[PDB]
Formats: sequence, structure tokens, C-alpha cells
Amino acid sequence: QKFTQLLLLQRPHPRSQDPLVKRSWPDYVEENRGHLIEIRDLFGPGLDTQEPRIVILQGAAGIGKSTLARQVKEAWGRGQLYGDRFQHVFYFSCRELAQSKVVSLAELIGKDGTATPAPIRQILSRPERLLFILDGVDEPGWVLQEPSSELCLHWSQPQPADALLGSLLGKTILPEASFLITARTTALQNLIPSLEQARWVEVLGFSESSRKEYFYRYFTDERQAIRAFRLVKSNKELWALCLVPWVSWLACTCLMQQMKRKEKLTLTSKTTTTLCLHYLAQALQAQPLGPQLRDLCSLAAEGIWQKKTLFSPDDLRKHGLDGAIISTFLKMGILQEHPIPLSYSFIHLCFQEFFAAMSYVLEDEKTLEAYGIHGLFGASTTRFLLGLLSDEGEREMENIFHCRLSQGRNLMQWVPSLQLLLQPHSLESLHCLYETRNKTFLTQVMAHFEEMGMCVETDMELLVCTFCIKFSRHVKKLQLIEGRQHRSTWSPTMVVLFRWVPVTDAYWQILFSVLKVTRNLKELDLSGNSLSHSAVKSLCKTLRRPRCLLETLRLAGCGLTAEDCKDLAFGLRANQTLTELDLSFNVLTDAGAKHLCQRLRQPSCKLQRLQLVSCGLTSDCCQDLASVLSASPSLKELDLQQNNLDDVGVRLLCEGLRHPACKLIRLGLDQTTLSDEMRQELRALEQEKPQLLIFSRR
Amino acid sequence: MSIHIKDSDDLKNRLAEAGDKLVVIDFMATWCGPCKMIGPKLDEMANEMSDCIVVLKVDVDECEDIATEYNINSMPTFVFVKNSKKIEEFSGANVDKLRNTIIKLK
Ligand SMILES: Nc1ncnc2c1ncn2[C@@H]1O[C@H](COP(=O)(O)OP(=O)(O)OP(O)(O)=S)[C@@H](O)[C@H]1O
Ligand SMILES: [Mg+2]
Repeated sequence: QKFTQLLLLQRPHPRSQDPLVKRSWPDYVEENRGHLIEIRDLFGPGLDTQEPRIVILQGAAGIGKSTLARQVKEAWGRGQLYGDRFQHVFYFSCRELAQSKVVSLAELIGKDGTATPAPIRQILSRPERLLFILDGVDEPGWVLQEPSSELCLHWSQPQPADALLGSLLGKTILPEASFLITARTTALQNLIPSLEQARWVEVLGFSESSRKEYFYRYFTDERQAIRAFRLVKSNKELWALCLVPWVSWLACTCLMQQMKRKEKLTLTSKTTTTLCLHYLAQALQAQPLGPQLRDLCSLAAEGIWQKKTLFSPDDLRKHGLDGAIISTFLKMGILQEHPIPLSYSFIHLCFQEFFAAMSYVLEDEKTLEAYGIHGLFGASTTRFLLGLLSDEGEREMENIFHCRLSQGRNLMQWVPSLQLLLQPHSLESLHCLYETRNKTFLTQVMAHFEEMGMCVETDMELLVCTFCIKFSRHVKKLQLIEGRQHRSTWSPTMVVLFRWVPVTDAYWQILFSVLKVTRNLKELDLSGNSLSHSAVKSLCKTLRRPRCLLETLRLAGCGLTAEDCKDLAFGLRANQTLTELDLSFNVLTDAGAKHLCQRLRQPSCKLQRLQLVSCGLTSDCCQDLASVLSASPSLKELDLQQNNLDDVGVRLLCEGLRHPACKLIRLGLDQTTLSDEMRQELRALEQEKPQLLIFSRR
Repeated sequence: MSIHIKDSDDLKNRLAEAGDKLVVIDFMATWCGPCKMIGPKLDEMANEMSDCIVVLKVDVDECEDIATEYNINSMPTFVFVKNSKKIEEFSGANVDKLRNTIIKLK
């Protein structure tokens, strides 16, 4: 009902095409600028003084690029958005206009008719005062091109909308006009005539606050919403995937359908396809009949093939459906009936895509075979079709349909096809491959991911990146940066995940839940990013996992606090694989160092290397540190540079180091501020300990 | 120079007063782009050889009756009338071809 907030990007870079792959690494990070925006600035000045002419709204399927413009129009109607620049706004849908072939300017003005029909003459005499809304230029199979330009037709003269919208966008009729273009995929140069300059808005989903208000503002009773939110928060992957309004709405509908008569809330679903199957199973309560659903899937596939969503009644008969089947489908809710003369259609395009994905698997038993769905990795058809062939995917279909079906070989044969069609690895491909949550599959299809770095924008994208990069072999190093402080090398084992969008305390909350069943990606880097207490608690929970294999971890410059240091030390107790811990450029105190010193001196926690550069430690904690050196058998390298440790601390550390049981080899201590005798004592200590080396800046 | 036509009476008055000079009637609209990018060119030509050619500007919005009388729908359109009788007409903002038509019909 109420318009939940959505994030919108304002990338100052034309996303028309990138034929020359990525080339230089800084170029790729430069292209993805971000620059989030509010709703009341979409048609604002921008960077320079040249206001944008055409605004493009990209995003995933169901991301919300069909309701944002409706909300804008409704807000203007009640007078809270752009009340001084647009005299009138016009609401059109390309899918609705695709049915008719005889349309003109006067006809579309009359059909829109948001207010009392005004004369056309004054409408057309104010060019820079009108707004045009479209609900997807990719839904119909239009071309949107003007015929030979150089002339404009009079209003009320019949003309196909294919050339009429093209003329409108071609600076021919109403030249200085603002267009709210919404699209699903990029590369609109063929579809938009001489687009050139355009504002490229990337529509995101629901953030933590927006998800909070949406889940709160869905039910009537507060307790129902509270339990729903608690369960959704418990299932972390659902929290990651509920960014898309479609996913959140489907989850809420499933929760309401469960809670309707008498059920306990149970959601083991961790992906969109499994949630869709669970919803279908809820709708298909008993009903042993199976061919009817197969026929519905077949008609959905046939309709999506010939760019059709509004199914004519005669198309139902040729596919086997009858009156009773349609009545049952309306009763359950897969189909909806509009106040329109006899016709039928699904309640959303995404469900049509989902049902077009099941007909192929029900009739079959490479990209050329995906001609009917098209959009390699750029269509959710491929996502659902791939996810339906997984072990979890091929687990719920076997209850609706009594056929046994293929056992994993229908996905094994897809492996060479995808492996041949995944040389240009991309993010959408990562979603498609993550939809197949299989160890057997994601080991030869992704063991070619020899990238250098890429952009991570959303929570589900971060989860997908972690899951897919984990299921490979070449990667050893995983690094996350804030992007402005971009400092990384070009090692083949380096993957650079940069963000230029400020996030709430869920970026690491969902990342730490993916390090389960970790592969050879042992080394983890997140230095530079600012964390919080809850994030550190989640990280120590991750460290506590028995099957976690984190070998070397660094937390440099994260603005850590002393309180979280105790949690880190406690998390280290249930671990036997971590060997290196980095806390350089971190804000700790003497009590914070005491918590680490308590755990380090234990015979367990084989931490070979530890760095404490610029931790602000004083001589107070050198007693505990000396006890660690005199007790721990596993510390090999310890760093204590950039610390105002004075003479007493150095003497205390020398008392600890002189113990024969010390296993340290190389230590970093400042000596510029030390007294004259202190260097003599250190020199004698190094002389009596040849395996001891002390290093400094240079 | 260009003369704006307000009604049919003004149109017939200008045609009567033109005499033997060749007359060009242009159909243009404020929202039309080609019309208002070819208008300056027609004005420059009229200024160059005003001793033989007269250009008349009529707005389709304010003179719908005139447009219905001359039976033109597409813009821009130039209509050539000699001795109060039409001799040629065309549509399109093609500067070279309209220059050629004026040169032949002058
Ligand atoms: N701001 C919002 N608040 C609440 N629900 C929303 C919001 N935005 C989208 N939705 C829900 O999302 C669904 C409609 O999403 P759409 O924007 O129509 O999807 P889409 O952009 O058309 O994707 P397609 O069809 O593949 S192009 C409905 O279930 C809405 O309730
Ligand atoms: Mg849409």
C-alpha cells in the first residue's frame, strides 16, 4: 500500500555498452560511481547545470521500477513532489499500448485524463512543462524509431505507437520533454533513437529501515508482524534476499497463508526458487491433479515466447484448460480476473516467468536453447530454470508431480554449456549460478573465476559473491574496501570488493554467515571498513564455527573498541586454524590488550603472527604481554610499533623475552624515544639470542 | 520578412495584395521542431529576394480552419500559390529542395 522507500543510484557514466571488456582495473571501479539520491531530486540539476532530459530506471526483476513512477505521479496529484516544474504528468504503459495499433496524441491525452480534459493547444504550447511516465519499454517487442524524422504528424492522426513514442523521444514532438523511462536490461541504443546523454538511475530494493517498515506495514495485528520479523531475521539468507520487494511480498504472503487457519511458521527456504516452490505448495494444498499445472506452465511459456502476458480465452482451450481448471486457479490465486471483458492473465510477470521455467523441465525429459526466454543471465527465467535443477530445487516438484524426474544429470549436462558460456564472468551470472546451491555443480562451472575485482552493491549480491567465490579454487585472498581508500595489489589471487554506497549494520552480518563450509579461501581481508559491536559479535560467532577454516585474519583500521576485544578473544578459544591476527592502526587500551593476553598465553590458539601497530598501548599492559611471551608456545612474530611504550614497558617485555620458552623470532619495537642504556640492553639481549631480530621503519 | 495570418480574411487579403509576386504559405507549430529550425532559413531567403517572393506564416493551432481548407496534416509544409491559385505544395524541412522549388517557381 504505502510506498516503502527504495535506494536509487545516480551513476554519472553512460551504461550503453562495454564491448571492450573491462581493460584497466581502475577504470572498472571508476565506472560504478553510486551517488545515492532521494525521490525529490530525480529531475534535479545534477553535477553540472545541464538538467537531464531522459531518466532511465534499471534494476532486476520485480525490483520496483513499476511502482516508483506511480508513486511519483500520485504524490504530485496530492502535491508533494515537483509542483513547480511539471504542469501536467501523463501515465502510460508500453504493455497496455502494445495491444492497440491505432493511437495518436489526442487519443493518448484522452486515455490518460488524470484531470478534466484540457484543450490540446495550450498543452502543446508549453514544452518544458510536461512529464511522461512509462512502465517498461522492454515489455513489448517495439522498436521505438521515428520514420525518416524531418517531419511531425498532427495530433488525432492515426499512427502506430512504435513510431509515435520514438518520435516523442527523438526530439520531434514536444522536444524539451522529461521522460521517466524504466528498463530491465541495459544496451538501449538499438531501442532508443540517439539516446546519447541520459541519467542512468539504478533501482535498488528495500534496506533495513525500509524492510522494517514494510514488514511492519503488511499485517493488522502487531504480534503477527513481530513473529514474522523474528523468523525472517532468524533465516539470514531470507534477510539477504528480501531486498527485492517481490521477495518480501512473497514471504509475507506465505507467512499469512501459513498463519491463516492453524500452522506454525517454518521457512527453511534460502533462495528465491525454493520460496516460490513453497508458495506454490501452499497454494496447491493436496490437489493430486498434476497435468493441469503442466498445461498452465506450457501456456505461460507460449505467452512469454510471443511477448504475451494477457492470455486470450481461446488460447486457454488449445492448451487443454477448461472452465473448471480456470475456476480452481482463480480460487487458489495463481490467476486473476480484471474488470475487463473476457480475458485472463497472471498476477505478476515474475510468476509468468516462473511458470514458463517449469514447462521446459517438464517437457525436456546452451544459450541457443534459451532463445524462447532470451537474455543470457539477464533474465530471471534462466535463474529459476537453473535453480529448479538443484538437489533442493528437484525436491519439492516431486511432491506436486508424481513423476520421479532426472536425478542431477539434467544439471550435469548443463555444466559444459554454462562453462562454455561463462568466460565473461559477471554479477548476474553469479546470481544465476548461486541459484544452483550445489557443491557438485559449483566446482567446475566457477573454477575459472580468474577475475581481479568487481563491484558489490547489495546484501544479496554480497552473499552471492561470497558463496560463489568460496566455491572455487584459485582464490585465496578476499578483500573488502570502502573504495575511496582504494589500495590493493594485482595478485591473481586477489579479489577486490569495493562499495561506494553507505550501508546499515547488515553488510557484515550477512557476510559472516556465509563463511560456513569455507573452501580454500582461508585468508580474509576487511581492513579500512568501519564495523560495530554486533558485527564483531557475528564475526566471533563465525570464528566459533567448528567447520570454519580461517587461517589468517586482518582487522586493520576498523575503529575497534575495547569491549569487542573480549568477544574476539573469547571467539578465538573455539578455533585451531587461525595463525595470523592483524590489529594495526586500531584503537585499543590496556584492558583491551589484557583480554588478548589472557587467551594468547593458553597452550591452544596457535597464533603464529600478531600485529599491534598504533594500538595506543602503554607500559601498563607490558606485564601481561611479557607473561604471554613467557607462557605461549605458538607466538612466532609479534609487532608493537607506533606505541608510546616508554622504558618500563620495554624492560617488562625484555623480562618476558629473556625466558628460554619464548618462541618469538622477529619483533617490532620503537627505539627512537628510548634512553641511552635501553639500546645497550636490547643489543645485549639480541646478542644472547641469535634467533631474535628487532626491526623498525627502515 | 514573414507575415503572420490570424484568420481567413487576412489570408485572402494578403493573397489579393500580393499581385504577381510568388506566394509561399508555411504551416508551422510551436511544438514542432523542424518547423522552427527551418523558419529562420525561410525568413533569410525572403529577406534576400523580397522583391519577388512573399512568405506567410500561419499557425495550425490558431488557424485550424485554414489547415482544414488547404487539407494538410503533416508539418512543416510549404504551399506555393500563383495568381491566387495553388501551383505546388510539399511537406518536409528539406532546405535545399524548398530553395530549388522557390527558384523554379520565381
Ligand atoms: N515501494 C514499495 N512498497 C511496497 N510494495 C512494493 C514497493 N515497490 C514494489 N512493491 C511490490 O512489488 C510488486 C510489484 O513490483 P513491480 O515494480 O511491478 O515489478 P517490476 O518492476 O514490474 O518487475 P518486472 O515485471 O519484471 S519489469 C508488488 O507486489 C508490490 O507490492
Ligand atoms: Mg516494469
